[PDB]
Amino acid sequence: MSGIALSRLAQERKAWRKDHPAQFSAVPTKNPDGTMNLMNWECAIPGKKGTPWEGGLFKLRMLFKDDYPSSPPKCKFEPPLFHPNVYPSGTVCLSILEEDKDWRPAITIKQILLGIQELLNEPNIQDPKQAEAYTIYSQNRVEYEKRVRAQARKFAP
Amino acid sequence: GGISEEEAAQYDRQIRLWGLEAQKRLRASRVLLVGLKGLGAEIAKNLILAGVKGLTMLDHEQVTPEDPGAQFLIRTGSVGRNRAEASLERAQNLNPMVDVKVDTEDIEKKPESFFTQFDAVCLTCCSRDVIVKVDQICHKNSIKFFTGDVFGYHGYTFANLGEHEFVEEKTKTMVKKKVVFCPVKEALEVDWSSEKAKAALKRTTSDYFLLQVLLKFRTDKGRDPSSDTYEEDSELLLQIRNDVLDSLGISPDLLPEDFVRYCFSEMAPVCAVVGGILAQEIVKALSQRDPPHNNFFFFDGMKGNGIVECLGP
Amino acid sequence: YIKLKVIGQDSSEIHFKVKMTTHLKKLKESYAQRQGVPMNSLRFLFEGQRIADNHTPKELGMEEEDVIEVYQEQTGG
Amino acid sequence: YIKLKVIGQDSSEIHFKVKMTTHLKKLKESYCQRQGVPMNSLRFLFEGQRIADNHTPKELGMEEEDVIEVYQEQTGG
Amino acid sequence: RGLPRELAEAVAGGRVLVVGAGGIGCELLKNLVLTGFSHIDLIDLDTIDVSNLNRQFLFQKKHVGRSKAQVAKESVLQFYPKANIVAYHDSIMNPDYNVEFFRQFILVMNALDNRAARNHVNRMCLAADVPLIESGTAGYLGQVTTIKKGVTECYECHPKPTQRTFPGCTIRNTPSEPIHCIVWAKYLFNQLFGEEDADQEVSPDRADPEAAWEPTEAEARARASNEDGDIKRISTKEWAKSTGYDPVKLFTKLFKDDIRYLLTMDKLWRKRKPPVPLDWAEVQSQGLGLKDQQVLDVKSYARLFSKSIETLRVHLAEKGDGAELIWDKDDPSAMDFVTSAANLRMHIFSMNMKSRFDIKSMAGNIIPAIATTNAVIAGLIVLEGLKILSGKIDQCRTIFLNKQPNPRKKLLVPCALDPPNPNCYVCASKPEVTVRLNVHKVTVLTLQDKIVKEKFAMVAPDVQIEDGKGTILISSEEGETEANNHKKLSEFGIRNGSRLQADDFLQDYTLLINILHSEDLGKDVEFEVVG
Ligand SMILES: Nc1ncnc2c1ncn2[C@@H]1O[C@H](COP(=O)(O)O)[C@@H](O)[C@H]1O
Ligand SMILES: [Zn+2]
Repeated sequence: MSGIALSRLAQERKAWRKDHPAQFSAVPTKNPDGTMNLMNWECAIPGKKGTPWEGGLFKLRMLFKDDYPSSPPKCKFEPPLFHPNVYPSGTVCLSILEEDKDWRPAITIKQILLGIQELLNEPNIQDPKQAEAYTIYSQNRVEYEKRVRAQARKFAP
Repeated sequence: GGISEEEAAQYDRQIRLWGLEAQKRLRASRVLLVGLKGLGAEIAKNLILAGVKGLTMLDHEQVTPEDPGAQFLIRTGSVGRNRAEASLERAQNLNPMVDVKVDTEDIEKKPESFFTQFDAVCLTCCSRDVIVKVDQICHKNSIKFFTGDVFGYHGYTFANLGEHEFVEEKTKTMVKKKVVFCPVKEALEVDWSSEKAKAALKRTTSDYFLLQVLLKFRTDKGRDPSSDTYEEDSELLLQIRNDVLDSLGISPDLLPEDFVRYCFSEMAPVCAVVGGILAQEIVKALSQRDPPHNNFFFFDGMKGNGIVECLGP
Repeated sequence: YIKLKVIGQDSSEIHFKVKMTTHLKKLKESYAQRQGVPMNSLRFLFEGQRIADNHTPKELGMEEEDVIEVYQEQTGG
Repeated sequence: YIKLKVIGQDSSEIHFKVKMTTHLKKLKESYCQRQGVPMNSLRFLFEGQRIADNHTPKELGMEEEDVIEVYQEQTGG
Repeated sequence: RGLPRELAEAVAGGRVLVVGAGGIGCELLKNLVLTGFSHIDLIDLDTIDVSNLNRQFLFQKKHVGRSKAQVAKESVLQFYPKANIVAYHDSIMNPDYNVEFFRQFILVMNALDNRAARNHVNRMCLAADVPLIESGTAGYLGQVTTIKKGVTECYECHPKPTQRTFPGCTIRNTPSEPIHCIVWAKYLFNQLFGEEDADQEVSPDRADPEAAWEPTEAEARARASNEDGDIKRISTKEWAKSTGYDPVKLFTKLFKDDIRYLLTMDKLWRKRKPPVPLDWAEVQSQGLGLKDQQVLDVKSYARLFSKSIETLRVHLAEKGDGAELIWDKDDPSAMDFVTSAANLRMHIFSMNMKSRFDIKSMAGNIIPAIATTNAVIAGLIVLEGLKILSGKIDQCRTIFLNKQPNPRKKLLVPCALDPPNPNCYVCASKPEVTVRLNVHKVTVLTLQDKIVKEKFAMVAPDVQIEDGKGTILISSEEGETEANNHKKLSEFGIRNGSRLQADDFLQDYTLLINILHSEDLGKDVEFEVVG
């Protein structure tokens, strides 16, 4: 693990604790010995006002590899949720954290977390990463909305 | 292809670089080597590891107490024994399916026909007249001629391919070219007083000039520099440097006086690097897979740079 | 202040006026104005370099009236 | 535009175009994108002078069709 | 000896470690031994492979199966027993190789192939202020680089990433390159034979036995048969283990059913060419170079797939309860598996077949290298090392190796050592102190309060141990670590020679702690900072 990644993650943790959006969570994971590893994190994203996902608090794990910040972190919701852009193994994909499109080493934890939040608020069709949620959201909107509400109550705080 | 599976597995790394066909041509190749300074040992080892089916080496000297305590091929305390026979065991142990040959006869007494059964000849620690003889024989026999040596932080190599053919990768899939080079008597004895050579000289490395000084000193003193006689031999190199460069028509100041303090040694690093590049040239020429560099390349160790140059084309 | 020279795939040129140190607002408002299409399924290439969502012209290294062209979306893969 | 040549460490020939005031940042990023290699893995050398990230054509002052060397500090040793 | 005595005695009296018994490592060690170096430390984790013999001249055919370090030592006793050689069959990331383990050496050079190990030794040497010589070899390419604390740039001044791992999201739905399907096969092997790493999970999880096609046509069933969550997403690894790794069932699941499941994404195939599903029954019943360099038929690849999965299931049965099987580039069963999977995927996405040779090439990321370039790189390394020990750091220069001479008619190019970047956070002159303490009795409470809060005026300490992986020992927010404040530092693995990084949220100044174990401190005190 590169020392640059460690120092950068420490700076990100300090910045996030100093300033972060309300009722958001982003902390390093409790190691089995009791410490926290800054290279692998637990995060939880609340819903947005008036949105179908409002009220839910969706847990998300993100993985930092040794190439950070040159490489983006790999995020994943635990447990996986019913959204078109998330692989039902839990991992999520967007241009914000993908190398070849937009991943900039200078970006911080807060903005990528906001990106995942707005991605959840913006289920897209042009880049499907899952089948069931994609087809339901494309064809039967009301069942998709009902399932989104069920998920929101499922991951309520 | 008659390449066996385990032989390919032992070569598996280099096939991914230069392909099966180059390795097959190496298996069809035989190489002649001369002289076993640290450079001869390293070049023999690298040729052995490269995959040439047969390597023949020649030398005329035994192992002497004045030699350094390590040559990485000959066994511990092999003093008095022939260097070729002291090294052959480890040389064969480096690769079992390649056969090697050891010759004690001097290449000076060696007949012309002896060079015919080799596709490449390598020379080390030998007089310039014998270099001329072997090089002209090699050119007459359409065989590729290589030579080089190491002296302190300074090292050189030379390569004459004659009429040569090779392929390359199309780096902006293989494509065929050819190249022609000249004998040593054309290259080494180039007239620097000629206007074009004089013009190219001002951006020409002095490594060739110090090589010529060393060569001359080897021919006239009959032995290589040795640390026990640093002072008198050093002054001899300085005066013969003046003699050769003013006779050749170039100012002796182009070779700074401190060049003696660097060349008057035999060291593992500078030996190993020049031997590695010589082996690269040899395997490129034998495989005809990569474009050979031009006839001359030189290394200044204290300056930490290597220069390829064209002399006497 | 900065004269924008954005042109879409349909060769539609739209003019805007933004400051020197605009960072994200430029592209965000250009997206929201010309969109006709979801934001994620679009990109602008600027001298052959794909921009980031915060790449300002001053730290990009462009100036007034520099031509900026969109590119076909890469969301399909 | 003012023309310059970049020849690779592996004798790969690539040919690029630039302004006097256009930062070489763009040039090196373009090269590593074309070659598909991480940026920090390439070293750019002019006649022995290391090309700095904060360098611009009116600083090193090359002529047109001049050569800029690149060497790639590869792992796998 | 032809070396200058002022330097010959220095290299014959000093101690130098070289890390990695590679071909570069073995050539480096031979060059050092011939140069006159007396005490040399060698460490390598790997064993001699059959393909390893192409470059490692110190390793013979008979030496396969042993540790690289042991065989390298034995080989160097074959021509120079006089040299003091220390061999370690271990990895550098092992914490016992602390700052003191590097401080003992006067010079150190790396001969690694993995970027992570290179970064780790970089950090360790900068901690021990021992000069480093960076190098790397690839085919006809090579370079050397001096790394000196506060004089030259460290290897982390310009952050260089590790090998390309690819996003995963692109390969898991729509591969478009042979590398894509190759890493897809690697991820699938990790998914159904390795650990439960959900990142490597690449095959979809669903009601696996069903041959899904447009579930919207059965919308009532999709919510009446099972609740929200898609029958709780039966795991692919669990499914394969329960089914006993049936070759036909696995083949149809990962080559017919999942392909149609992907084909449900009409929005994806409106631009990309849709793939095709292959069924085991029709493929089986449809009716020179190396052995690995020719592409085979899909039926032959399916047969190889079945044999490979049978062998891997047997190997898993050799393990207990389903223990993970680590992937390798030399294991015949796993490698046959990955080539079969990759070629089947290529035929799925209408792409050309790729022979086992190329899969071996780009699967393990095998970097080609010739003993020529390896030898020249080792020689450059030792030349630079003797320059460093001579004190001529100003004359030390970064040297690259070229396959073809440059237009400046140079083959070995010298470049001046760039001064270190002031803000890469690793070579900066960050303030450090060393504190001796009894690890087995002092606790986290004392560490946080007595040693940091009042001793160094830290109002919000969040001390962090830089073990090479990265974890914080305490947190500024007391709600995060107060449960383990009563534990000992030995309980958390802080041994002698360890080091911690401290920081504050209000003092905004960092301070580094170096750990020295000292039982002699007695009972009256548990710590002491060395002046
Ligand atoms: N972390 C490590 N610890 C010890 N040796 C290593 C480590 N990483 C790589 N190596 C060795 O470094 C050498 C690099 O590979 P190669 O040069 O291709 O043989 C091999 O001998 C590896 O076993
Ligand atoms: Zn640094």
